[PDB]
Amino acid sequence: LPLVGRVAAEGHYQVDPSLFKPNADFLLRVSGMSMKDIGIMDGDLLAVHKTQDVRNGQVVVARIDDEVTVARLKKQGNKVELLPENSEFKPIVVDLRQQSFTIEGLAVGVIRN
Amino acid sequence: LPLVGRVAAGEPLPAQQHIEGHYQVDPSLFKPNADFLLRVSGMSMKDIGIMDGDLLAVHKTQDVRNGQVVVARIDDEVTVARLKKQGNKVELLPENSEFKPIVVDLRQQSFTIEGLAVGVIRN
Amino acid sequence: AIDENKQKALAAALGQIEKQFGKGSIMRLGEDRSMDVETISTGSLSLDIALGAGGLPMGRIVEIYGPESSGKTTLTLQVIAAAQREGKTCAFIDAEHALDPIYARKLGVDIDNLLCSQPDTGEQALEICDALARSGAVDVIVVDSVAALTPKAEIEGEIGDSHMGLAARMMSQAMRKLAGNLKQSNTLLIFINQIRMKIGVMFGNPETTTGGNALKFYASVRLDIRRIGAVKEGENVVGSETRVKVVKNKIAAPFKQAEFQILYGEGINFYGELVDLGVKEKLIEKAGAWYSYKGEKIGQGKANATAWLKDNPETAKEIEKKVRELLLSNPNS
Amino acid sequence: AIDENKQKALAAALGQIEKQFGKGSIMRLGEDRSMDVETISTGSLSLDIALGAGGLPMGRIVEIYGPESSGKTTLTLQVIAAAQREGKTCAFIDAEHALDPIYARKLGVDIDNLLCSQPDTGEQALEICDALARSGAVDVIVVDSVAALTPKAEIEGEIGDSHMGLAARMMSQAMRKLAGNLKQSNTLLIFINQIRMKIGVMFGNPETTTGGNALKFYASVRLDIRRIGAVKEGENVVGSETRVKVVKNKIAAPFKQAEFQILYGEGINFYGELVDLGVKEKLIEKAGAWYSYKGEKIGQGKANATAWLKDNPETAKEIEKKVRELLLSNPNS
DNA sequence: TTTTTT
Ligand SMILES: Nc1ncnc2c1ncn2[C@@H]1O[C@H](COP(=O)(O)OP(=O)(O)OP(O)(O)=S)[C@@H](O)[C@H]1O
Ligand SMILES: Nc1ncnc2c1ncn2[C@@H]1O[C@H](COP(=O)(O)OP(=O)(O)OP(O)(O)=S)[C@@H](O)[C@H]1O
Ligand SMILES: [Mg+2]
Ligand SMILES: [Mg+2]
Repeated sequence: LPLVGRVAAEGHYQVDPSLFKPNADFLLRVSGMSMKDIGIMDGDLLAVHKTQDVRNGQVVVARIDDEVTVARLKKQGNKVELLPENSEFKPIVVDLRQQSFTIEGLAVGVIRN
Repeated sequence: LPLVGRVAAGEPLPAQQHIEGHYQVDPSLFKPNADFLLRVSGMSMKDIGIMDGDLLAVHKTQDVRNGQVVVARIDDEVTVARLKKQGNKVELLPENSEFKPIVVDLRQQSFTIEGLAVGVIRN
Repeated sequence: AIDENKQKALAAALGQIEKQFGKGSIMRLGEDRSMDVETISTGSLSLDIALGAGGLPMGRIVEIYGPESSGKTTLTLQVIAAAQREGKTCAFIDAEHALDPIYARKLGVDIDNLLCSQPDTGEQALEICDALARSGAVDVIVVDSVAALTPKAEIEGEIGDSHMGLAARMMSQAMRKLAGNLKQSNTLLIFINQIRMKIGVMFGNPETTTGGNALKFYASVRLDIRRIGAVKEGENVVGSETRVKVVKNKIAAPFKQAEFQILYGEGINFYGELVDLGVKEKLIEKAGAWYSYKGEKIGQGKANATAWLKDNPETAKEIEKKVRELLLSNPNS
Repeated sequence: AIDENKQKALAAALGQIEKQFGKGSIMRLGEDRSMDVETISTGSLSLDIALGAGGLPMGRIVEIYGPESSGKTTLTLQVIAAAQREGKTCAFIDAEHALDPIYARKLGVDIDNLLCSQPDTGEQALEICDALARSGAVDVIVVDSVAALTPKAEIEGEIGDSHMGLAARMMSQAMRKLAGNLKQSNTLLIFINQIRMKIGVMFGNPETTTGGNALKFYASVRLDIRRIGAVKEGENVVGSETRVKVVKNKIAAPFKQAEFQILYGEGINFYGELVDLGVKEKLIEKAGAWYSYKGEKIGQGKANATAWLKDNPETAKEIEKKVRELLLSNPNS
């Protein structure tokens, strides 16, 4: 499973893709401390399944204006909330009329070294 | 890396070496190399990211120091917590405000360290 | 219409089975008096309370195991003595060749009426137990240290020869041949087990027991007896503080544990357990170390209370009756 | 009525077992003279008193262990010499390859009548022990340093290879095969053991004996022998003060301890035991540093009093007869 | 099934 950079929250790791549902496609290092309430910590690898269509409630890996992030998706018309899991942080409101918002895949597992 | 039972993240529970399955994870990814996996059951260790239901990778050792996160067994009941040894008393501190440290009277109770926590894998 | 035909067919099948296999072959469970559980004393009131039913069941298989000098043989000889005090016949298959008749006599065992056998092989031991069970004239048989039940091939073999699971296979065959015989004869078989360490266990307790897995499945009650302290008379260790944990129970709730004292040359301290349980049931007032019964200060400390109780048998009998009435989960008839 | 039927069935069962397995296969414990415990001197009067029965039980298993240079080999050689003084035959399975015939002869052992063997593997040592036991001509066997009882696979293998508890399996199989032979043959087997550290123990005394848990369960008597100080003739260290704690006893009360002096070139200082045990029983008056006997001031200082005891055999005979009468709790004759 | 090792 390939590692292709970090996440605003290098090597091939011998991890079975089938362990995740849906199957993980690639792993991302985590840089940040905002995903802590649901167990995603700084430095871990989060698993992503390459897809384009998701619904509300899932924790998703989004790309907002070429910047990568992970948060819980809440879609309401042309307004998206990438809710974080932390008291010290504030949610990132994507006004879906001026910013390009691309779903990259689903967070399906975490791995700590 | 085999899964060989559950470990209590809270009040210790009796656990047995039942090999539920073998997971395709490179043991070398953890330092030191993980020896087995345990299904976490509880939320006393969630502050560091060890949540209920995830697999704590454990490296089988018998010697650990203070401040490490270890998998201990008191009177045939296993638990995971941060160790603090002072003579004939032991403290398995959790990582949670809602939980209290578990004192082991090391004069009446059998206490055996069963490894060291070296990482977490969640499905 | 249909239910009448079903009842007729069921009655015909029942009569056919009784004709083929005997009168007691098949019958309704609620009218089968042979399946009732009859319990026998363990020589320890706390252990009787822990077992739930009031002692070890009759006609079953019971395992007792623990580390070295934990009190397995002494507890067993107390059971045998309690059995003989009611007129029952008991047998001891000493496979360790480590039975002391004088010490057995000191515990209350009538040596002149105890059948003792020192078998050469495990097959001979298990066959002796089988014959004693089939006789129906022996109520309790104990087998010392099923870790000493060495197969005939292993005895005839050489040291370092590999007999992979031969003892386990022999133990399984013996349990298969003995369960029904013991049930039929209403005979209690107590297997004493030794503790070994299992290698390669990565998690949990490495302590296993000898004899394979068949004894685990076929034993109705399994006891883990351990030495948890020393009863010292200042500088002389005069007894052992022993804890027995009921790891398996088929006749009551499991995992209850008991604590008592084994005094060398006297056996289980019945009066100490009695005083402790009377205190537990608010029948003996314990102000610090002061024990009193109905206001009358019986003494100070466990030893003094035990001595006073021994000097006053009537209060001992009264407190024992009360404790048996209250704390027993499954009071025997 | 039913009692007579029970007695008849019991008699039939005893007849069946007796015909099947042998004359002495099963019989009541009271009339089994083969189960009587008969003991031999250990070379130390204090140790005989501490053991309770007056010595080490024949036909049983004894494990003696302690730290380095604590006197285990010297103690077992003294036992061998005491046995040989009674016409018995003894064997020394020297597994450590560290036996000195000159020192053994110095301690009183008749070297010409000691069957000394130096096994190449642990299996060879245990097969020799089994052959000696089955022969019936050897009354004492001493297996030196069961830590040196290395399995054959460990010998053929290379250093650094892991043999996960192979010697434990070998020792368990040996004890299984050997307990019955030793009991039938009336042979005392003394296993000398070493002491190793327990890695990562939490509570207390991380001491462990080599060879596994089988010897703990099977040894009738277990001794912890330690050196506690030196005995000096001025500034020359001429002996060692040794304390033996009976950690496990199956023939008498355990946990009693004894203290003696091992003099280099003489072994156990018997007369020092005699003096101390006479003082303990008021047979010898002790006024400060002066010892007197029946008014006669016999000396000052322990060494000079024991030298007196050397000088006159008569009073030594008197006092040893008396102390053996008053302190030996289980006299045979 | 069988057994600890420092
Ligand atoms: N003849 C005896 N006189 C007095 N105390 C004894 C005697 N024999 C054993 N004991 C002690 O009584 C207690 C009960 O132990 P036992 O039941 O005899 O041994 P065990 O529990 O069967 O374990 P094993 O099989 O000997 S390793 C122990 O503390 C023994 O040391
Ligand atoms: N040939 C000898 N002459 C005199 N003293 C000796 C001799 N060999 C050993 N000793 C000492 O006598 C005491 C008894 O020790 P040993 O007889 O060697 O038995 P041990 O205590 O088991 O020592 P081991 O077997 O070598 S670990 C010790 O203090 C030895 O140093
Ligand atoms: Mg026993
Ligand atoms: Mg030696």
